[PDB]
Amino acid sequence: MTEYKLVVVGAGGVGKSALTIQLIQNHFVDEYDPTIEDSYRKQVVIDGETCLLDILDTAGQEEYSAMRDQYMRTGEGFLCVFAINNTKSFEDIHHYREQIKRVKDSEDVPMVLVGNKCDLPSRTVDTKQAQDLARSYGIPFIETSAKTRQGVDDAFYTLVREIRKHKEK
Ligand SMILES: Nc1nc2c(ncn2[C@@H]2O[C@H](COP(=O)(O)OP(=O)(O)O)[C@@H](O)[C@H]2O)c(=O)[nH]1
Ligand SMILES: C[C@H](CN1c2ccccc2Sc2ccccc21)N(C)C
Repeated sequence: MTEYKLVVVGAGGVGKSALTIQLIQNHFVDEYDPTIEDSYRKQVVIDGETCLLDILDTAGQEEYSAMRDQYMRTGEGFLCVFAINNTKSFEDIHHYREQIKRVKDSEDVPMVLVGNKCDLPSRTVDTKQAQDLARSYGIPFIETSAKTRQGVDDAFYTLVREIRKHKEK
C-alpha cells in the first residue's frame, strides 16, 4: 500500500470540502464551513495497487507562511478545482500554478484541472477555455459535479496516475 498525498487547490466556494467528502463518506454535504480544514484517508485499489490517498481540504490563509509552503511541498498531487459559473476562481488558477511551481521549486507538478458544478447554469467558463488552459500547463481537465458525481472518481484517479508517471519519470 503506497501512501499518496492528494491536496485540493481552489478558491473558497468551489466545493473543495464537498467533492472530498463525497468520495470519502460517499455522500454530498450541502452545509459545511469553508474554514474547516482537515485531511482524509482512503485506500483505493487503482490499477491493481491499493494506494492510501490522503486528501487535504485546505482552508486558504494559514497562520504562518512556512506552514503554507510546507504542506505544499510535501503534497504529491494538486487537484485544481474551479467553478464553471465563475470567472474569478478560474483566473485564480493562474495564481495557484505560479505559486505551487515556486513553492515546490519544480515546473513538473502533477495537477488536474477540475471544473465543478457542471450541472449548474450560468456557465461563464467555456469548456474550450479550461481545456486550452489545461493543455498550456500540460495537465488534464475533467468537468465534474459534487451533486451528480460526474467524472469525480475519474478526476481523482487521473490525479493519482499523473503522480505515478511523474515518479516513474
Ligand atoms: N450546487 C453545488 N454546490 C456545491 C458544490 N460543491 C460545493 N457546493 C456548496 O458550496 C458550499 C460550501 O461547500 P464546501 O464543502 O465548504 O466547499 P468549499 O468551501 O469550497 O471547500 C456548500 O453550500 C456546498 O454544498 C457543487 O458541486 N454544486
Ligand atoms: C494539512 C495538514 C497536514 N499537512 C501538513 C501539516 C502541517 C505542515 C505541513 C504539512 S505537509 C501536508 C501535505 C499534504 C497534506 C497535509 C499536510 N493538516 C491540517 C491536515
